[PDB]
This record gives sequence, structure tokens and C-alpha cells, in this order.
Amino acid sequence: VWKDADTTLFCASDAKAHETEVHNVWATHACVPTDPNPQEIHLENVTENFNMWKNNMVEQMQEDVISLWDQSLQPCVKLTGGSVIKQACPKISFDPIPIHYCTPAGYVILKCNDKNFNGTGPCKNVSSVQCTHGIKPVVSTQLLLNGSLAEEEIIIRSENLTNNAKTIIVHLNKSVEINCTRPSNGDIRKAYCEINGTKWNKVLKQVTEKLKEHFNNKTIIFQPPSGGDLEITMHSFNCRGEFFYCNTTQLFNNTCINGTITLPCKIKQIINMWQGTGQAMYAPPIDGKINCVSNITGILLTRDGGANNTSNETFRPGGGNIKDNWRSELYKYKVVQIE
Ligand SMILES: N[C@H]1Cc2ccccc2[C@@H]1NC(=O)C(=O)Nc1ccc(Cl)c(F)c1
Ligand SMILES: *[C@@H]1O[C@H](CO)[C@@H](O)[C@H](O)[C@H]1NC(C)=O
Ligand SMILES: *[C@@H]1O[C@H](CO)[C@@H](O)[C@H](O)[C@H]1NC(C)=O
Ligand SMILES: *[C@@H]1O[C@H](CO)[C@@H](O)[C@H](O)[C@H]1NC(C)=O
Ligand SMILES: *[C@@H]1O[C@H](CO)[C@@H](O)[C@H](O)[C@H]1NC(C)=O
Ligand SMILES: *[C@@H]1O[C@H](CO)[C@@H](O)[C@H](O)[C@H]1NC(C)=O
Ligand SMILES: *[C@@H]1O[C@H](CO)[C@@H](O)[C@H](O)[C@H]1NC(C)=O
Ligand SMILES: *[C@@H]1O[C@H](CO)[C@@H](O)[C@H](O)[C@H]1NC(C)=O
Ligand SMILES: *[C@@H]1O[C@H](CO)[C@@H](O)[C@H](O)[C@H]1NC(C)=O
Ligand SMILES: *[C@@H]1O[C@H](CO)[C@@H](O)[C@H](O)[C@H]1NC(C)=O
Ligand SMILES: *[C@@H]1O[C@H](CO)[C@@H](O)[C@H](O)[C@H]1NC(C)=O
Ligand SMILES: *[C@@H]1O[C@H](CO)[C@@H](O)[C@H](O)[C@H]1NC(C)=O
Repeated sequence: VWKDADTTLFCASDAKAHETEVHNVWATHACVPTDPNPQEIHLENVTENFNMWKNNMVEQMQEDVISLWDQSLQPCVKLTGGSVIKQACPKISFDPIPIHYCTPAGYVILKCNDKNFNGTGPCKNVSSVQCTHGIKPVVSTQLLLNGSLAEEEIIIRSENLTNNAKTIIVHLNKSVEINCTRPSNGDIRKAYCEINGTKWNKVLKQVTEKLKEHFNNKTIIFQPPSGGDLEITMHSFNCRGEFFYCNTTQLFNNTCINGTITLPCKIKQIINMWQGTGQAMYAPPIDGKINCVSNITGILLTRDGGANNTSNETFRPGGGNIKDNWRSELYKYKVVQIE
């Protein structure tokens, strides 16, 4: 017998104590080693309600990632709350590692195993575990990178699809690689991303067909973001410690719904901090080839308002609330207290 509850979680990882990489350093001192032989108990004839949009596990992961970044990525100038902080900003080794979230004694994590689970409501196939799977704390906008994939069909997630103000998470069932490079020996901040146009357009077509099932077969159209901060209008992510900002106009191309798609990118030093603490200037990029190859496993979308009297629904890449990144992985878990 159990009940929904919140508690202080701890983390586990396979971090190396001899690594200088920042995620490894953080996890070495903030996490315990993983369980080599984890146990999972599949519950019989149980019905449990989940709500990925109201899950304290997400807030806790957010706090960890903020703590990790604050200790690891030092901007040269911090501009928070009228106070100016000038400090050293050394170049670091940066590459996210999987982090597991675990319950203390008296508590357990319930895991929804329904294959078409959208993140909210009842789940028929539930199991109990002591820890989540390994989740990489990848901070990005527009595109979700290096995450887990949906096992069967593409999944559409939203707290309220009818409310256009609520972010939509698209969960892909097949990854598409994105190849981003700041080339070696000149604009040191000029970069680009390469994506297989055949693979991407095929996946995007499948996404449109899924959205149709949720929007009464209305016509599905993609458009570039209307405006706002660069972190929202562009695909932003961190590669090897460097902040990349990529133009995704070519990705969301209704005409294509075949060759290599090349997105123009820029490395930015002056960014709006995702932690919500104003603006910051980070150090200029390292020398040589800067390269990151990632799997696109999800998409964050915002739906246009004012389309009720038309047969079209318009979707634009967006997000920015990094908590949604954690929701895309934590959706199937909830903490309960054993009475
Ligand atoms: N004011 C913040 C907090 C918040 C809350 C809800 C909605 C939007 C936002 C804004 N988001 C951002 O500013 C932000 O995500 N920046 C950023 C920076 C670097 C990288 Cl790599 C990256 F992915 C992202
Ligand atoms: C529930 O579990 C059974 C047995 O594995 C499986 O056949 C069925 O597809 C599951 N139901 C859902 C909704 O995934
Ligand atoms: C990239 O995608 C492939 C195919 O799903 C997967 O095998 C691989 O683990 C992914 N790489 C990651 C997680 O960075
Ligand atoms: C992905 O999901 C779609 C339905 O959303 C399905 O038609 C397609 O077969 C799936 N792709 C793979 C590789 O399983
Ligand atoms: C998820 O499923 C529940 C019913 O199980 C439904 O109420 C809700 O609208 C669904 N959410 C989405 C985004 O389809
Ligand atoms: C979903 O959003 C619509 C549009 O704002 C709103 O009318 C409705 O009350 C919302 N539904 C729920 C479950 O709150
Ligand atoms: C990434 O793109 C570069 C060319 O820009 C290529 O040399 C490299 O092989 C690509 N990486 C992968 C994994 O395809
Ligand atoms: C692009 O993707 C297709 C499958 O959609 C694949 O057959 C082809 O080899 C890819 N092109 C390149 C340049 O790798
Ligand atoms: C979408 O169209 C198909 C016709 O192939 C129909 O079976 C289905 O009911 C429609 N879905 C909605 C929700 O409009
Ligand atoms: C992306 O590129 C297109 C085509 O050059 C351009 O019109 C658009 O303004 C760019 N978007 C941003 C956010 O810079
Ligand atoms: C979308 O695809 C068409 C194919 O002809 C192309 O002409 C157009 O430039 C594309 N839009 C972009 C690259 O933003
Ligand atoms: C995604 O995972 C691959 C393989 O570990 C890594 O090389 C790449 O840098 C990752 N991408 C991001 C944005 O962290």
C-alpha cells in the first residue's frame, strides 16, 4: 500500500574520479555509484495516475543541473540583479553523462510501461524501481538531443493541447543525427550543422500525421518562430563547452513534407542564462575543429493561436523552459511513499 508523495532524492552515476570532465567531477562528489544489479517489480492489475507536468522529480533534476553548471561553467561577466561579477573564465572539458535518480528508504519509484503513454492519466502496466534510467542533462532549445526514443509510435505530449500557450513535446520513435562543426583553419564563431534531408523530412512527415490524430485531421503547417530571444528563435545547445546557436528555417519546411541540409550556426559568448539569472558573457571558443554529433530524439513546439475558424494548425519550434527537457525523460516516473 502506497500513496503519492515528494521526498529528497539522491543521484547515482558511473562517473570516473580521475576525469577532469565537469559532469564527471560533479557526479563524483554529488552522486553514488550505480547499482550493478538493479531490481524491477512488475505490478499486477494496478492502475496508477501520472502527471508529467506536475512532477517534483523534474524540479529536483533542474536544481542539480543548475548546481552543476554554476560550479562548472564560469562566464567572464555575470550580470544578475544589478550586480556585476567579473571572474576567471577558463576553458573546460564538457560532455554530459547519464544521471540516475533514486528514492531513499520508505519510498519507491513507480514506472509507467504503457507503450503509447502520453505522460498524463492512468497507466495499466506499472512497475516499481529504486532508480530511474540514466538521463543525460542535455540543455537545449527547439530540438531535444541524445535522449531516449519512444518504443512504438511517435508520442505527442502536452499539459493541455487545446491551450496554445502550453508547450508541446514531440517524442520521436526514430532518431535523426545532427552533425555540428566549427571548422579548423577566418570567422572563429562561424559554424554549421548537417542533417540528412531524406531522413529528417520522412520523420517530420510522420510527426504531421501524428499531430493530425490529435487535432481532428486539420492541416498541419510548420513555420519559423515569430520572435523573441535568440535562445528561442534558434536551436541553441552546448558543444564542448561552447554555446551554439543554429538557424532551423530549413528543418521546418512544409514544401519538403532530399540531400544534405546545412544549417548556419554561430558560437555566442553573450547569452541569456537558462538558469533565469539574467545575462552572461562566456569565454571565446577554443582553437581547432569543434564538433558534436547528436541524436535528435524530440521536438519542442508551440502552436499558433487564432486558427479556430480555419482548417489549419500552425506549429513553430520553441520551448526554452529547460524543465521541459527533463520532463521528456522523467514523464514515466513518479515517487510514492510506502505506508
Ligand atoms: N528566462 C529563461 C527561463 C525561462 C522560463 C520559461 C520560458 C523561457 C525561459 C528563458 N530561457 C532561456 O533564457 C534559455 O533557455 N537560454 C539558453 C542558454 C543556453 C543554452 Cl545552450 C540554451 F539551450 C538555452
Ligand atoms: C501492457 O503489458 C502487456 C504485457 O507486456 C502488453 O502486451 C501490452 O501492450 C501493455 N499495454 C500497453 C498499453 O502498453
Ligand atoms: C544515437 O542514436 C543511435 C540509434 O538510436 C543510438 O544507438 C545511439 O546510442 C545514439 N547515441 C547517443 C545516445 O548519443
Ligand atoms: C514511428 O511511429 C509511427 C507512428 O507514429 C509509425 O508509423 C512508424 O512505423 C514508427 N517508426 C518506427 C521506426 O518504428
Ligand atoms: C493523454 O491521455 C489521457 C487519457 O488517458 C487524455 O486525457 C489526454 O488528453 C492525453 N494527452 C494527450 C496529449 O493526448
Ligand atoms: C485546456 O485549455 C483550454 C483553452 O485554454 C481551456 O478552455 C480548458 O479549460 C483547458 N482544460 C483543462 C483541463 O484545464
Ligand atoms: C560530421 O560532418 C563532417 C563533415 O562536416 C564529417 O567529416 C563527419 O564524418 C561527420 N560525422 C558523422 C558522424 O557523420
Ligand atoms: C540519408 O538517409 C537515407 C535514408 O533516409 C539513407 O539511405 C542515405 O544513405 C542517407 N544519405 C547519406 C549521405 O548518408
Ligand atoms: C482522420 O481521418 C481519418 C480518415 O482516414 C478518420 O478515420 C479519423 O477518424 C480522423 N480523425 C480525426 C480525429 O478527425
Ligand atoms: C534564419 O535564416 C533565414 C534565411 O536566411 C532568415 O530569413 C531568418 O531571419 C533566420 N532566422 C533567425 C532567427 O535569424
Ligand atoms: C524548402 O524547400 C524548398 C524546396 O524547393 C526550397 O526551395 C526552400 O528554400 C526550402 N526552405 C528553406 C531552405 O528554408
Ligand atoms: C550527444 O552524444 C554524443 C555521444 O556521446 C556526443 O558526442 C555529443 O556531444 C552529444 N551532444 C550534445 C549536445 O551533448
